[PDB]
Amino acid sequence: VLSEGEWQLVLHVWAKVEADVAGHGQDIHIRLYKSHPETLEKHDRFKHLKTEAEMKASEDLKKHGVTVLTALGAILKKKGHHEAELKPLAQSHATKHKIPIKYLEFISEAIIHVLHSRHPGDFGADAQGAMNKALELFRKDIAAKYKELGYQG
Ligand code: HEM
Repeated sequence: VLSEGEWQLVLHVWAKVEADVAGHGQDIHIRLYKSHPETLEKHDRFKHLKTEAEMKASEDLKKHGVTVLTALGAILKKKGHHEAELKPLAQSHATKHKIPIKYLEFISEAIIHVLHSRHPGDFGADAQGAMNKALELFRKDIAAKYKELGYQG
């Protein structure tokens, strides 16, 4: 659905994410929890992290962010051909964690915010539009997998 040029813009900025996955992941989660506080309630082990410095120093949160972004990067590198990578994520997020698609919108907003904050010269309007399209495709396809598992979130 994305053009090849759009995928190239997505993967160009993703290579910059991969220079510091941990740091990008922490900034994305800090942004997510600040912008949309309801999302932190899904994480029991992160609730005692009350300040930004605590969140940055938390190995548990840091490792979680790398897990999250690694999964997302592997999906993005498939350029839409991602059923195999996407199914297990849908399974856990639909049936165990119970993450509504709206929360996937919230973290998508945080990803775009952090990428622009860190890489404005590599993340202008066309690259933002390409990343938005890629994350829209991800959210569309994961919502279809949610429903196949019986989850309407
Ligand atoms: C880009 C979107 C996301 C990706 C790629 C992603 C990926 C992952 C991965 C790979 C795991 C570990 C294996 C698993 O349990 O599935 C995970 C765990 C988890 N995710 Fe997500 N996730 C995303 C968004 C979210 C959002 C928005 C929330 C909640 C607001 C969330 C909540 C959780 C929870 C609660 C766990 C279990 C963490 C633990 O106990 O250590 N995820 N996620």
